[PDB]
Amino acid sequence: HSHPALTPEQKKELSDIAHRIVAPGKGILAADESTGSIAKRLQSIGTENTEENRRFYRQLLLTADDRVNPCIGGVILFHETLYQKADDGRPFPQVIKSKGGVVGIKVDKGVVPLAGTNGETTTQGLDGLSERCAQYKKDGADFAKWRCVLKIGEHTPSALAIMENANVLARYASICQQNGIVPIVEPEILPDGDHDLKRCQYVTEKVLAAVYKALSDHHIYLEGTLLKPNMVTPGHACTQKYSHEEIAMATVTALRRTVPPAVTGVTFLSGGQSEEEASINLNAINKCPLLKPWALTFSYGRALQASALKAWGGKKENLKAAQEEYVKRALANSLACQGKYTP
Amino acid sequence: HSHPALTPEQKKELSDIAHRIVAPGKGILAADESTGSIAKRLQSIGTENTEENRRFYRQLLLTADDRVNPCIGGVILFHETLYQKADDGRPFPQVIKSKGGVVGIKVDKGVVPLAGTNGETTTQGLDGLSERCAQYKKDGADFAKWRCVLKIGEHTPSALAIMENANVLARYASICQQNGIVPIVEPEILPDGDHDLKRCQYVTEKVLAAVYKALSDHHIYLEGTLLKPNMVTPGHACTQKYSHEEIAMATVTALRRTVPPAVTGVTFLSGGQSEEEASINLNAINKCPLLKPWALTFSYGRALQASALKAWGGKKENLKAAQEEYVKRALANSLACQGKYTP
Amino acid sequence: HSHPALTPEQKKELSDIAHRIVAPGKGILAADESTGSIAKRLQSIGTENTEENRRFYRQLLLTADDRVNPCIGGVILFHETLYQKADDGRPFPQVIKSKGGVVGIKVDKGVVPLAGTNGETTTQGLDGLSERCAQYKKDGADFAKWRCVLKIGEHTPSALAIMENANVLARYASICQQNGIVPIVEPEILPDGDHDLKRCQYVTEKVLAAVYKALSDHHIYLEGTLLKPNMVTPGHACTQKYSHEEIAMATVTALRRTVPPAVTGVTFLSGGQSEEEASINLNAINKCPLLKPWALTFSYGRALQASALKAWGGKKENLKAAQEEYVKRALANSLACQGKYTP
Amino acid sequence: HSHPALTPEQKKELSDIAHRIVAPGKGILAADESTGSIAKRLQSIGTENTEENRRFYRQLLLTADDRVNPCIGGVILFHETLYQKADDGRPFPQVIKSKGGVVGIKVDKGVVPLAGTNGETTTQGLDGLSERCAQYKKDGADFAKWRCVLKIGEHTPSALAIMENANVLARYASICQQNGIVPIVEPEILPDGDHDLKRCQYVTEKVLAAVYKALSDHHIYLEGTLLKPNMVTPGHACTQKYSHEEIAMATVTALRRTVPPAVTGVTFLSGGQSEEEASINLNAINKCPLLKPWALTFSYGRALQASALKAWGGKKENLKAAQEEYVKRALANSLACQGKYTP
Repeated sequence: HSHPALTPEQKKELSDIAHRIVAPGKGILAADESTGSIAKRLQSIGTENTEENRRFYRQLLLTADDRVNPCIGGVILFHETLYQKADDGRPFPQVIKSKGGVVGIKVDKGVVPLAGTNGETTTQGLDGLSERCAQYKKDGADFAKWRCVLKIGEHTPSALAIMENANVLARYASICQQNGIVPIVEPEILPDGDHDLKRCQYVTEKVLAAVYKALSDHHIYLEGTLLKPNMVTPGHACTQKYSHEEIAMATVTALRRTVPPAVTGVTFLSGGQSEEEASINLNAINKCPLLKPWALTFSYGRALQASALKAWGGKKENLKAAQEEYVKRALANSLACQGKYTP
Repeated sequence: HSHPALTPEQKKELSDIAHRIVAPGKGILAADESTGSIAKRLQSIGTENTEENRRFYRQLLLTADDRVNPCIGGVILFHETLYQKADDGRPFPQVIKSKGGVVGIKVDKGVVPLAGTNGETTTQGLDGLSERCAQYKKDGADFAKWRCVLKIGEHTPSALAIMENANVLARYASICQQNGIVPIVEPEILPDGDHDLKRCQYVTEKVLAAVYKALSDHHIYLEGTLLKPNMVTPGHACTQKYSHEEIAMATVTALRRTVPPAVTGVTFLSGGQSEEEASINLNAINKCPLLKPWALTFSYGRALQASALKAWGGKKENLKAAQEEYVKRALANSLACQGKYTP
Repeated sequence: HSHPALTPEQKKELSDIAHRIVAPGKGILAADESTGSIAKRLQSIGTENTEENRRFYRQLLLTADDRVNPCIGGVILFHETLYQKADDGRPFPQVIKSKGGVVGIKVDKGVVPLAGTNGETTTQGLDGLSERCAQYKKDGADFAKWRCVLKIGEHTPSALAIMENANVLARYASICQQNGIVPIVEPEILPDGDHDLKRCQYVTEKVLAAVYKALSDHHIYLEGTLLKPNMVTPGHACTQKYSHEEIAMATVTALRRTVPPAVTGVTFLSGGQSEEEASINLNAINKCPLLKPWALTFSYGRALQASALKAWGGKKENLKAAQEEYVKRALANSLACQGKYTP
Repeated sequence: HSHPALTPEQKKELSDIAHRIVAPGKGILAADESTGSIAKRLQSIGTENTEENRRFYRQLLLTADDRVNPCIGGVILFHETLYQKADDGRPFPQVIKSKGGVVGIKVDKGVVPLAGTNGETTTQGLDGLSERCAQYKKDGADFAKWRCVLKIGEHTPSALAIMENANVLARYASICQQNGIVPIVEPEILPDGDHDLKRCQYVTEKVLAAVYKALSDHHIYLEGTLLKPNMVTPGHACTQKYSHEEIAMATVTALRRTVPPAVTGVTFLSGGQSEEEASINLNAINKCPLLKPWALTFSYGRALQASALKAWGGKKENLKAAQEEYVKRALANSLACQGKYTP
C-alpha cells in the first residue's frame, strides 16, 4: 500500500529549493568547517583559533563583492555560524539570503568505527535530527549536508560498509525532507591509496547503486535531493597518469550508469585536488560529449577559499586582497559549471 | 576487485546493436507468439492452427511493403520461426535483415508458481541458455526477450516476487551479454484488477528500482540493454478516468525516478490496450515536457497486427489487404515514437 | 577477509556475563521505567511523581528479602537510577551486585516515526553510544537493553520497518559488545489488533530471521547476546480462544525455526499479560515437549511489580507488605522458568 | 499476509521422511556419481565405462550384506540408476526400500560460470523441476540432492556468489517440498587453496547465514529439510596442522552460530578426505562437549566406497571381497555418527 511520505505542496517546495541551488551557473560554497578543521587551517595560516577569528574569516567569505552573486547558489554553514552576526549587525543567514544564496547546514555528528571491518567507518547523528531540522528550518536553513566516508582498500569497501552507510544516508534524507529541508547526499570515496581509475569507477558505481536503492526503500523524493559525489580519479599513490578528459569520461560514465535522471543536480567535491585542477576537471566534465540529464556543478570547501585564506594571512588590512582571490575562484568555477571555462 | 565481464570489443558490439534497434523512428514488432497463443488467435479468426498457417501469417507480417523499412528496427521471433523459410526461399532471418531489421528471439520457457505467495509466479528457462544463445547468435538473432509477470493485488507484489523476478532477469541478461546478444528486460506489471494510477506508479517504481539494483549486482552493461516496461495505467476494473496526458506524465515520471540514463532505449508494451489507444498514449509520452534521456519507442505484438489479422481472415487472396492494415499501424506508431503522430 | 571484532578475552567475558544472567532458575527484573511511564503508574497509585518517590519505590524492589537471591539474575535500570543511593548509603548498583544480580541499563532514546509507512516507527539513540557504554561499564552495568517496536497490521510490518529495525538492533549490539556489555536484543511485536496465533507466529518468524541475518552481517558474537522476544499470542481484539499449550507450542516453534542455538538465553516479555498469566504461559513454554537449546526465562517489568506496586499504595508503612507481594511473584516466575511452577 | 505453502499433511509427510533418513545411527550413501565422474573412477580401476559395469558396481553397493541395514538410512541415486534393475529382477528403488533405505536422487544439472567474478560458479537445473520431482516421487524417490559450489580465494566468495547460490538453493527446496520430496541443501565450500581454519569457519558462517535467510524468504519448512555442509578444515595447501578436536570444535561452532534447531539433521560431506580420516573427524564431531540440537551424521560418496571399489578391481569373482570392505566402512561410520567409534 502507499501512504505518501509527502503531500504535493511539500514536494513542490522541495523541488523549488533544489532548483534554486543548482540553477545554471551556480554552485555551493562549503563553509561548514568545524572548530577542529578550521583550527588546523587557522594554525596553518599562523593565527590563533578563536570565535572572533572564525567569525571574521567567514565575513571575509560571505560579505564578498557582488560579482559572486550569479555564482554562489548556496552556502553550507556549520552550526555556530548560523548564530553569528556580521559586524554590520545582520545575521549571516540574512547576509546570504539577501544576495540570493540558499542556506545549508552540516547536520552530521561525525564518523564512528564499524567493528569487525578494516578501518571502515559509518556516520553518526540521527538522534533528535527532526527537532534540529525544524529549528534550522525556522532559522533560515533550506538545505542540509551529511558526509559519509568510504575508503578504497585491499578488500574494502566491504558489503557492510556500503550497506550501512547507504542506510544512514537514506534515513537522514527521509528526516530532512519530512522537515522541509533539501538533503544533499554525500557518499565520499577517499582518494587515499594507489588505484587506477578503473577501480575508482567500479567502486563508485557500486556505491551509488546501493545509495539509490536505499533511497528507494525509504520513499525518498528524488526531485527534492541533490547528489554530492567525488570525481572519479586515481589514488594519490597511483603511478599511472590520466588526462583530464579521461577523468571526465570516467566520472560522467559512472554517473550515467547509476543516478536516475530525476535527481536535480550533482555537486562535486574538490577532494584535496589542487585549487586550479578542480575547475579544470569540472570544466572537462561539463564538456563531455554525452547526455547528462542533471545539473553538474561544484560544492567546493577548499578549492574556493584556499587562495583567499593564504592571502588573508590573519591580518585585517589584507581583507580586500583576500576577498578578491576568493571572487576569482568563484567566477572561474562558475564558468566551469557551464563548460565555458578556460585557464 | 574487478574482473571485467566484457572486453571493450564486446561492449562495443552490444552498444551498436542496441542503438540500431531503437534508432530514431524505429520500434519492435513482436511476432514471438507461441503455438498456444497464436493457437488462440488463429481460432479467433476461425482458421485451423497448423505450421503452414503460422508460417504464412508470419510471411504476411515479415514480407510487408517497403514503407515499413524506416519503422521496424527489430522483430522478435519465436524459436520455430527462425527455422522457417519464406516461399521465395529466403529464411525469415534474412528476410528481416535484408530490409534493415534486427532479429530477436524469445528465450524464456514460461512462468512457474511461487509457493507460499498469492498467485505470484516467477519465470523459467535459464538452463542451457548459454548454448542456446550461442546457437541463436550463429543463426542471426541479435537480441533476446524475456518476460516476467507481476500482478498488482491486495498484498501483492510481495517482496519475494520482486526479488526473485529481478534476480532471474539479471541472470538472464548476464548470460545473453556473455554470448553477444542484447537482452531486453521486460518486467511486465499486469493491468488486471482495479487500482488507480497512483498505485500502478508506486508499484512500477518499486519494481524498476529492484530490477536495476539486481542488474548492478550482476555486473550487467547497461548501454547494451533495452528496457521493455508497461505504460503506467489504471487497472481494467478501475472506475476513475484519466486523460492520456496523465498516463503519459505518470509513465515518464516513473521512468525518470528509476531507469539510469545509460540505458539505451525503452520499448513499451501495448498490454491489452486498444490498437489505436496504444499509439495515442505513446505519442503523449513522447510529447511530455520533461527531459527523457533515452529512446522511448514501441514493442507491440498485438497493437500492430490486430487489424492485419482480422482483415486477413485466413484467406490468401486477402493478403494484400491484410498487409496494408499492418503497414498503416506501423507508420502510425513510427510517428508516435517521434511525438509527431496525430489521429 | 576476517578482522576479528573481538579478541578471545573479550569473547570470554561476554559469554561469562551472559551465562550469569540466565543461569538456571534466574530471570530479569525490569526497573527501567522512564519518568514518563513511572509517572503514569505513580499517578495510577495516586502518588505525586518526584525523584524521592521513584527512588523509594526502587528501594522497595531492590532491597527485597534474600528469598529473591536465587531468582533475579539481572536488573535493568534506567539512567537516573544508577546514580541514586539507597538510604543505607549503598549505590543501587552495589545493592544489586551484592546479593548476586547483574546490572543492566536501558540505552535507547525512544521511537521515531518512519516516513512513508503506516504508523511504523524505528528506534533512536545510537549517537555517542560507545562513550555512554564505556561510562556505564565503569559504573557497574554489565548488560544493556534496547527496545524496538513492530506492530502487526493490515499491510504492516512493512519490509522497511523490519529491515531498518533489524539494522539498528545489530548496530546497537555491535557497539555494546565493543565496550564489554552484553546486549539484549528486543524486537517487540505489539499485541494490539485482532489477529490469530498463526499470523503472530508468521510475523515473529520473519522478524527473527531478519534480526539474525542482520546480526550476522555486523559480526555480532552470539554467545555474548541475549534475546528478548514476545511470546506468540493472539491480538487483544482476537475473538478466537487458545489454550496455554497452544501459545507455548507456537512460541517454541517460532523460536526453533529462527534463533540459532549459540544464543545464550531467551528472556520473554510479559507484554501487557495478566500478572499470573505470564508465569503460566512461561511454565507451559518450559514444559513443551520439544528440544530447546537455550535458556528460556523471564524479563518482567510489570508482571513482577504490579501487585507490589498496588499493595504499596505510596505509604511507607506498607513497605513490608508490598515487598512480600513482589517476592511471591519472583519465586513463582523462578519456578516458571524451570517448568516446575503450578498455580 | 500468510498463504501457507504447505498443508499440515504435507508438513507431516516431509518431517516423517526427514526423520527416517537421519534416524539414530544412520547416514546416507551417495551413489549419485554421473557418467563423467564414474567414468573417471572406472578408468582409475582400469575398467571400461559401460552401462553394465556401472549397473553391476551399483549392485555391489546396493545388494550388500544385511549388516548394513541399521547403517544406511538413505541412498542418493543418479537418474539412470533409478531405472536400472538388479539381476534378481528387482528395480534398485525396491532393493533399497526393501531393507529399509530411503531413495534420494540428484536433481541438479551442474555448474555454470558467473560472469564478472573470479572463477565463481552457480548451479543449474531449475527448469521443469516440478514435473521431474513429481515423476521421481512416483518412482519411489523420497529425497533430493542439489550441489552448489563455493571456493575460498583471495577476494572470493563474492557477495554475488553467496547471494545467487543461496537463492537457487532456496528455489530448489521450495519446488521439492511442493512435490513432497525432502530437499538436502548442500552449500559445499571447496578445500582447495591454502587457508587456516579461522578463514574456513568465517566463510562457512557467512554462507550458512545467507542460506537460511534465503530459506526464510522462500517460505521453506525447515523441519522437512536436511543440511549437507562440509566439515570446517584448512585448505589442502595450508601448512599449519590441526588436531581432529580443533576441526570438530570449529565445525560444531560454525553450525551452532547459524543453523536453527528446527533443521532435522546435518549430513557431512567427506570432501576428498582420507577414507579413514572422515570417520575420525565425524566421531570427534559427535564427541564435542557442546549442545547440538540436530542429528549429525554422514553422507559419504567416496569415503564409503573407495576400498570397495579398489578391492573389486572390475572382476566379478572379487564381488564378495569388495562388498565386505564397503560393509566395514559403513559400520565404522555408523559408530562415528553415534560418537562410539574408535580406530
